[PDB]
Amino acid sequence: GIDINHKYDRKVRRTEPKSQDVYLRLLVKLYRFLQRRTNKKFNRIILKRLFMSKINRPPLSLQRIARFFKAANQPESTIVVVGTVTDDARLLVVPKLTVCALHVTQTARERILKAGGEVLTFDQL
Amino acid sequence: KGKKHPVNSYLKGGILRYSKAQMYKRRALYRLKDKKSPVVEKAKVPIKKSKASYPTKTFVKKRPSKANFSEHKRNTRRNLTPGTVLILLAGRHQGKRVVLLKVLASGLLLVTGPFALNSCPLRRVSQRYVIGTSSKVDLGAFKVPEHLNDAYFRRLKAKKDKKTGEADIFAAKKERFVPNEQRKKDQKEVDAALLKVIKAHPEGKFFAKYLQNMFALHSSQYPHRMRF
Amino acid sequence: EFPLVVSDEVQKVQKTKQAVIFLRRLKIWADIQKVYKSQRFRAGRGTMRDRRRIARRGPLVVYDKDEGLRKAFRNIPGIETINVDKLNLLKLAPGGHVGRFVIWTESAFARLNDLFGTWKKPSTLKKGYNLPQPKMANTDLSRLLKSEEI
Amino acid sequence: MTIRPAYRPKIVKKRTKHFIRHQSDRYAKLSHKWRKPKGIDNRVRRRFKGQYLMPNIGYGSNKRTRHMLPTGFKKFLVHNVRELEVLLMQNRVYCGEIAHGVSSKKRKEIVERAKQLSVRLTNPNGRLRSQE
Amino acid sequence: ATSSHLNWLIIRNNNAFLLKKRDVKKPFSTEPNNLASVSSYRYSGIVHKKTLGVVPAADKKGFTAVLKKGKYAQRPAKNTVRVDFKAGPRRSLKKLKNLLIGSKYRKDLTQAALRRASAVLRSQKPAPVKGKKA
RNA sequence: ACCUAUACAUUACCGCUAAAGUAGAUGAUUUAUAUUACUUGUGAUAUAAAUUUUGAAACUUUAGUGAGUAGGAAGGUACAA
RNA sequence: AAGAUCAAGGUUAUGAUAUAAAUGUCCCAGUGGGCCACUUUUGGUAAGCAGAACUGGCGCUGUGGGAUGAACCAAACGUAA
RNA sequence: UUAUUAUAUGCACUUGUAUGAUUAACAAUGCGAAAGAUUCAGGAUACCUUCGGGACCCGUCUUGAAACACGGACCAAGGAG
Repeated sequence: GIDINHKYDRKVRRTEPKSQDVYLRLLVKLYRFLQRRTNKKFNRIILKRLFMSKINRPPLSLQRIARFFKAANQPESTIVVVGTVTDDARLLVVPKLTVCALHVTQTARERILKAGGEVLTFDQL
Repeated sequence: KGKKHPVNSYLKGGILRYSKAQMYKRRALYRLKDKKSPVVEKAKVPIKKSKASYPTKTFVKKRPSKANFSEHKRNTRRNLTPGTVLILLAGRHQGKRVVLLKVLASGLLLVTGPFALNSCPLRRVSQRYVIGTSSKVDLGAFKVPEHLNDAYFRRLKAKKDKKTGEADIFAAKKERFVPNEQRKKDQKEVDAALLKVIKAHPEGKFFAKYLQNMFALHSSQYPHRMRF
Repeated sequence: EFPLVVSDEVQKVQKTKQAVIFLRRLKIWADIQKVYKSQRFRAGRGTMRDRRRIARRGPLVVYDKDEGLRKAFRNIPGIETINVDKLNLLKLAPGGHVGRFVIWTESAFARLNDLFGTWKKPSTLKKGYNLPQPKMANTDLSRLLKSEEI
Repeated sequence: MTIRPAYRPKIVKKRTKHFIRHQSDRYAKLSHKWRKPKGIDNRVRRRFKGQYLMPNIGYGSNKRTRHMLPTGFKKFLVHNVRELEVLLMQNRVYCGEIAHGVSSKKRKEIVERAKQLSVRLTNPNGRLRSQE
Repeated sequence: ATSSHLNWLIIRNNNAFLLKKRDVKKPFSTEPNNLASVSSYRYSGIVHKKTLGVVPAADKKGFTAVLKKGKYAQRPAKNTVRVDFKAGPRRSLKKLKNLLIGSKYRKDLTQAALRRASAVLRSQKPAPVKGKKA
C-alpha cells in the first residue's frame, strides 16, 4: 500500500543524443570514456553538451569569441564552443586563437584561419 | 606435537583459542623451508617431455561449472543407541523390527533381525525409516561392523555382463541375487551371538520367540501416544 | 585497387564483347556474374506494373568523355555508365546504401578534382557548394583513447 | 542423439493456455487470436476471479529460457545451404528450420549439409516422401 | 578516410551480410572473415587488418586455408590478397593451433581462429567418421 | 487456539523506473615455472598454459515499484505496395 | 529611504522528509451530467428527494469481508511457492 | 589487586567457514542401448473423464448494466480520425 510511489520517476534528461549522426555519438563515446576515467567537470559537461538539442545549442558568433579575449587571465585560451560557430562581419580585428568546435561555418573558418588561428575538431582538443 | 582449540561450536562465535595462543606466544623463532617444485619439463636428449596446448581450444560446448564439495560434518545421530530394537517402517522388511549394530560413515544404520528369527538380513536402512524403541539388546558381544564397511556389501559386480570386457551380451546377470558365501558366514556368526543375548527376555511381539510375530498397533491403537 | 582507376583507353570501346574482356581482367568477373544469374520473376503483384523484378546493380563505370562507352555498356545486365558531370546519387548509393563498386577512367578520375575541387577549392559546377568539413578529423576513436597523452 | 544447447534452467511456460480472446467459445466470428477487452462492461478487464487471464507481463519467461526449444535449439529459418552455414559455429544455440517453400531436391542437400555441420534440424522428414 | 569506428555504425542494420532471422535481437553475420558468426564489432571486415579466414579444402582434407591478417602496410586497398594472405597448411591440428599463437602478435582473436579451427574439423571429418563403428 | 486477500514478510522470475561500470587488444589480465634484481619477500624479463574479437544506438550489474476508464506517450506485431 | 560600499560573528540559530526539486513548452487531450458515506447543514413531515461545507471512495476497483451487493469494512491487485 | 578481552600467533597444506541469490559431499536407479529403439520424468494442447472452487452478455450511452435498457440469429468479405 505504497504511500507514495506516485511520480516523478521518468526523469528529465537524455542519456544519449537524440541524433542519428554517427560522428556526434563518437564524440560522446570519447568524452564518456574521459568522464569517470579522468575526473574533472570539463569531461562531465561536454558529454552532456553533445546531448543537447539544436535549441539550447544556438549558434555562437565570432565577435563573442573576440570579447572573451578582453577578459583577464584569458590570453592563452583555446575557446571551446559545442556548437555552430557563425561569422560576425562587424568585428574588424579578429584575434589569433585556436577555436575548437563541432561545426564552423565556412565564412567563420576563413576569419579564424586568417587571424592566424586554427579551426579544430573536439577529438584533437 | 600439537596445540589446538576451537570451542566455537557451542558458543557460537567464540574463543578459548585466541587467548591461550597469546599466553604461550613466541616473540622469537620464525624460520621456514617448504619446497614447491613443478615438473613442467622440456627434458630434451632426445627424451623431450613437454605437454603443449592439448585443447581448451574452443569447441564451444557450454558445460556447467562444477559446484564443488560441501563439508563432511559428522552426521549427528538421534539417540538411536546400538542395540535398540527398531521398526523398519518401509521397504520389503515392512513392519519387521530389527536390532542396531552400528553407525557407518555414510550416516545410515546396520540392522539384523536377528536373521534366523524375523527374516531380516545384514541390511542397512535410513535413520529416518526407524522409530527407535526403548527395548535394548546388549551390543557388547559382537564382532562389530568394523569389518562391514561401505565397500564390503558394495556389489561384486553389476558388470553389464560375463565378467571380461565387451562381449555383446544377454539378459540377466544377477542384480540382486545369487547369494555369496562370504556374506552368509558374516551373518551366521553375528546372528548366533544375537540369539544368546536375545533369549533372556520373555516371548510376545519382538526380542526372541518374541521376534517372529509381525507388529500390531491393533485397531483402536495409537501411533501418537505410543511412546515407543 | 580501390579507388579503381583504369586507362582512358577504356572509353573508346565500341563493342560489348570487347568491354566484357576488359572488365573481367580488370577484375569485374565475379560481380558481373552476380548479376545475370539472379534475374527472377517479381513476387508482388509488382510483375503486372512492368516492375518485372530486381536484378543486381553490379558496377558503375564513370567516364569523362563518351567515345563509344555508353552503347557498349548499356547492354550488359546491371552495368550502368555515368558522366563525371552528372554523378547521380541514385546510382552511387542505390537504396541509400553506400558502397557501389565504382570503376573510373583515367581522365574521369582526374576530372573529379575541379568538379568537386577539394575543401580549399570550389566545386565548379556546384556554386556555393562547400563539400563538408568533417566533424572529427581523425574519426579513429581507438588511437585517440590509446593514447599516450590521455 | 543431437547434443542440447547450453545448460538451461527448466523452461517455465507460465500460462501455457492460449489466451483465446473473451467469448471465442461463444462465437466462431470472434477469433481465438487475442484481442484485449477495452469495454466498459468487462468483468475481464476489472480482473474478476474466473474470467480467464489477460496477457499480463508477469507470465513472462526468464530471459535465459527465452527462445529455447526444450531440446535447447532456438529457431533459425534456413532458406538454403549458405544460410545453413551461418549456424556452423552456433550449433549450441540454434537449429536450422527448413522453410516450407523449399523443394525436396534442395532439402536433400540441406539435410545432408546439416549432418556434416552437426547442427540440429527440427524437421527432417521435411517433404519426405515415397515420391519422385 | 577509414575508421574502425565509423564502418560498423554505417552498416549496423543496413548490412546485406547481416541477416536477422526472426526476432532474435541481433544478428547474423555472413561477412567473409567473421570467425564467430556473431555479429559484434570485431567479428568483421574492417576492423582493419586483423582478419583470419578459414576455407576447407576443397577436396577434403589437405587444407584448413588460413588467411594471414596483414597490418598496417597496404591500406587494405583491393587486394593483391592483403587483408588475408593464403597460408595453405596440413597435418595435425594442435601444431597449426600453437603455430597460430605465434603469428598472433595481433592477439585479439584467439578463440575466433580456434572456433573456425574446431568447426572446420567437423566439416572435414565426416567422410572418415560420422559413424560409430568400433 | 484456530481459519484467511492479488494485503503483509522472504525468495525465484517478468517488465518499468532507478543507480554504477563497461569502451589501452601492435594491448590487457590470470596461472605455473626458469632466470635475473632486491630482502625475509616482491617485481622485471623469458618460457609454457589459459581467458579476452562487447548491436559499447547494448550488456553485465544493481534496487524500488506495478489497479486502471477517459486519455497521452513509448515499443512491437500483422497486411498490400 | 532605497541602491549600496566596509568590517565583526563557535554550532546557522523548531522537528521529520525530499519519492530530487524548480522552471518552460504543447496552449495538449479528456472533463464542464456526477454519484455515495463519516461529520457538519439548508429546504422539505420525509424520500433510494432537491441543494452546500470538509474529507475519502465509487466514477476508473477487483480481491478478502458484510450470505448477497458500484460505493460500507479490510485492502489498492506483475507471476508463483 | 584481580578477572575478562584484543594486539605481539608467521609459513606450508587443507574435500575446513564465509565470498554478500554458498545444495552439495556421499549414493542408488532409469538410460543415451548405431539405424532401430526400451525405460523413466513431465504437461488443462485440441478434446474426452473424474473432483472442488470461480465464471451472469458483449458493444454502448449512463452515476451505476447481468438487467424486465438499446443493436446484435449465425458466418465470410468490404468497412470508419
